[PDB]
Amino acid sequence: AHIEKQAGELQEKLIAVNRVSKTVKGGRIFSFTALTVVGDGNGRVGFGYGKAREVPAAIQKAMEKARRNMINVALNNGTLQHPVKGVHTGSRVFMQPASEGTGIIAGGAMRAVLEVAGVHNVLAKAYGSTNPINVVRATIDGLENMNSPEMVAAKRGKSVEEILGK
Amino acid sequence: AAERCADAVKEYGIKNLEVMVKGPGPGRESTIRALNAAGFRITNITDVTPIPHNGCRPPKKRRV
Amino acid sequence: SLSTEATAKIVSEFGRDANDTGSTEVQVALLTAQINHLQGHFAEHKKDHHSRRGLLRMVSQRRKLLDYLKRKDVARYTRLIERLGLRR
Amino acid sequence: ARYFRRRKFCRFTAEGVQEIDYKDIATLKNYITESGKIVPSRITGTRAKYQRQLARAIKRARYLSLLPYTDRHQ
Amino acid sequence: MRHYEIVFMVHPDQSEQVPGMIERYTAAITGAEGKIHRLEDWGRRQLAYPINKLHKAHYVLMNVEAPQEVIDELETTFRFNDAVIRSMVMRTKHAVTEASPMVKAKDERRERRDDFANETADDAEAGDSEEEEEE
Amino acid sequence: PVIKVRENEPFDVALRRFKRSCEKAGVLAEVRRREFYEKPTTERKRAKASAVKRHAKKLARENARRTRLY
RNA sequence: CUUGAGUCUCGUAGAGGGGGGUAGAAUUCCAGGUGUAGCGGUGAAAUGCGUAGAGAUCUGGAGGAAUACCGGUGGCGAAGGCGGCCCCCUGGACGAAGACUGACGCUCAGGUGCGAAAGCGUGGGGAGCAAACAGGAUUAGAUACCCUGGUAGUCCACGCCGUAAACGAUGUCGACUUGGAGGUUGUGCCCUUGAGGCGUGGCUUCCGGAGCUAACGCGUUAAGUCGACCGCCUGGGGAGUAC
Repeated sequence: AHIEKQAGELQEKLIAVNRVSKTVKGGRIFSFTALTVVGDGNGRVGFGYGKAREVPAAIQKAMEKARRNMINVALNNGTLQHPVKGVHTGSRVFMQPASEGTGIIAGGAMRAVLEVAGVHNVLAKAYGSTNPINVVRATIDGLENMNSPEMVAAKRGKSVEEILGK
Repeated sequence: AAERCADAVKEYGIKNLEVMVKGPGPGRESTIRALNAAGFRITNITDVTPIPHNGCRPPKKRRV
Repeated sequence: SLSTEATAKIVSEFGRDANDTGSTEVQVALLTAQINHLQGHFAEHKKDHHSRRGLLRMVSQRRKLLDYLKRKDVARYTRLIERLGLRR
Repeated sequence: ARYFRRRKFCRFTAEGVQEIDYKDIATLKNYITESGKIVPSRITGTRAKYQRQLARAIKRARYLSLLPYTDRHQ
Repeated sequence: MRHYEIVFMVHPDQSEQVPGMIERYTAAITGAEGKIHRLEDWGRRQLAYPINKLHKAHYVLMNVEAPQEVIDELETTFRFNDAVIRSMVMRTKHAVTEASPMVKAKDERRERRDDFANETADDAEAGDSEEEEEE
Repeated sequence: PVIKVRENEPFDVALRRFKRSCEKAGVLAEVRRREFYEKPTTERKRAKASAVKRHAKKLARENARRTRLY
């Protein structure tokens, strides 16, 4: 959709579901809230928070917001070379380049989100707020500037980007 | 209050009045109107209200 | 603030003979001369603390400019310090 | 043509009259009502210096009975 | 030296006191190598509020330069003069000793704003018609 | 503070507005209260603050027009 | 060396500090003159005060703090801090021309120096206001709430440990980052013609980009990018006490 990556069949990564009410003015609210991530195995920014009266409509709204006005991210499947010191709203992450030979430990659903993110190997334990909504921001702000070179010319690589600005 | 004093002084044989005003309280004009209803010309409404050069501290009133 | 006619005698007598105000010796001698003027106010006015703050600026800075000359030439220094009667 | 420099009604729309002088009676009376008293600085759009110095000069002048200090002195 | 613009005003009936006092004050100034750069008497004027009684005073502008040590003693002097009702002395900053801001207001006074009476005749011998001993 | 200066042709009602210039404010305004020395510098001097809401109100008349609600 | 910083005389803006001098006006008071019954207080009220003549008012004297407005989004001080008006003594800050030295720098544990306010020892001084102390009133009671009397204080001078909500609730001082415009000032240039424009410093404030924040918010005077060096915090109650 629009600028979205070369995605193929849907990612249906449901991360969370909740239900919220004031109940102040006419009995409770019945509507539900959903948080969903839609990627492609090669690295995406797709993250969508949406809501509707019952769960099936809540997820399908949330999944649209997971997929529209999302830029391509160019990592090579499971290797990434140039992360970011990831911060989102006090939930802070700090990945650095690393072998995939070493494995991944990560708790809850999270080793599963990270393996579809392509970022499992560079990953290191979260700090700051450990709230379900913001703990997963590893693949968004932590990739916001990146490269993943396969080229023998890795040591000319920043040179190559200047002479295009010339 | 003005119509009460203004009645009593006919016996002193006063026949004309002029007025001096001294304060911010109510009766700004209404006090004047009652001397003028006593049958006097009240052409000179001379505010002489003393503005001290910032005088003596007024009472605190309530303790909050 | 110091008198026009003292400032010109001080310049005549201190630093080199160029009658400049900038070198380290003439700058101690000018600072001293205001410090002394201000001590004239502090013959009275013993509760005038907000101006004493000012004294310690001029004093501290002279302390610094004395360290600087003594890090440099010792002839100028041993002369100057004895020549304004500073310290004991 | 150049260097005419402060003829009239230029730099400022309202002329600054005095700073700190009070020996002329007329310069103070430039900002003084018929009640015998200063007009506030918000209303006239006077520049703060000429006003700040006039605050001393006007009090000085009033104390020398060049002005009424008080409504009782009208 | 530094310039101090002293203005003082005098009770009409007491003006007769001042022609002996003023010439000692001028000798005390010049005795300190200061100067009288104008000495303008303005004539009688109406006070807004009385000071030591009467709504009228006679205003005298000395226009001194005197050293800083001396003016603190002269200022105390002019305020505690009884013939003087009140006095004010202004700063060295932004001062004229030429070209008087009251030159017109002075003349207007002698022409037009006195009483023209016996009680203001008393002022005029202490006024511009000034008499003083020679230094 | 009816003010001494007489309104042209004498009448029973004093024209209090056209006379007054700077009377009551600060001196006879903080009535039956404890008089402070430095407090007025922050308590009373609120002229700039009160001017902003009046600039905002006069802006929004034109903005109801630009949104087209009027 | 100047690219950091320092200094000479000159101008400029301001409530920075210490000690002197000075005026009128209401409460308050006294005296005489005039004159009769409430005055005061409040939500409504009563205590107080008063016929020895109150309250207010005319004339004149008395006395002590204070000095409103001008006072403004102003300006100043080291932070809190500074406001009657003047002088003596003097700081610190803002510009500008001639001229000099040339890292003499930065920060700062310990350190000396310094109080918003009241507390405070004696002398001076007291008009009003006021904790206490009395008495009124409030009410399921009422020390809180609300009223009347009324003292130390407040006011000066010197003296005693500098407390705090001691402010940017924002460390010090320095470098850099699209800006416009308000308030207002040094000074070059303007039919100076619109508290105006432009050149260049000055403090001061609204508005918002890059960036940063949980959020408000900050934004060229940062809460940004940073710089060196320092102070300080590490769950609550119990404790700013114990030692």
